[PDB]
Amino acid sequence: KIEFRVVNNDNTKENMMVLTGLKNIFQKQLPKMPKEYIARLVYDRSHLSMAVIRKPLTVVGGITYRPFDKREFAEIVFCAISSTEQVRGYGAHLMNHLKDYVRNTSNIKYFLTYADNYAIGYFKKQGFTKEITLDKSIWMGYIKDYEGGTLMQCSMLPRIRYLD
Repeated sequence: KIEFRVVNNDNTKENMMVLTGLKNIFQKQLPKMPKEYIARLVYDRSHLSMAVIRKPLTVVGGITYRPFDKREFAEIVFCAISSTEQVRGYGAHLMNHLKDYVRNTSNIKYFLTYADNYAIGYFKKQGFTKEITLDKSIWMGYIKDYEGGTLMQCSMLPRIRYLD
């Protein structure tokens, strides 16, 4: 009943529908952030989004991230589970699925995020740490921190699946 789907703005209606439902969750959960800024990032084609979907197409949460495949890391820009979908497990399963996805479809081995105060606890639970060990030369300039959050890092294992 619950699907974890990766989408991005490739000009298709179904993808836009998911991106929009996700954007609305982020906008509601991060009200102090400029809503148009959130929209721009989610709809940016370079940004991918893993959405938690309940059939038919009900977005219950998700993560919008910016992968830098060549540098082996991705910035987790937005993360949230709908406040009306407080069923235990969604947040953890969403992160678990994203880790499995990037490890099997890319050369991404690290996650970096400027966590908002209220997300720090969740991220720690997902194995992220405030102790940044990824050299600044790798990510500096590639990720921004306009909200003054807390940089956190997750270091994952090397790529699994590879065909093309």
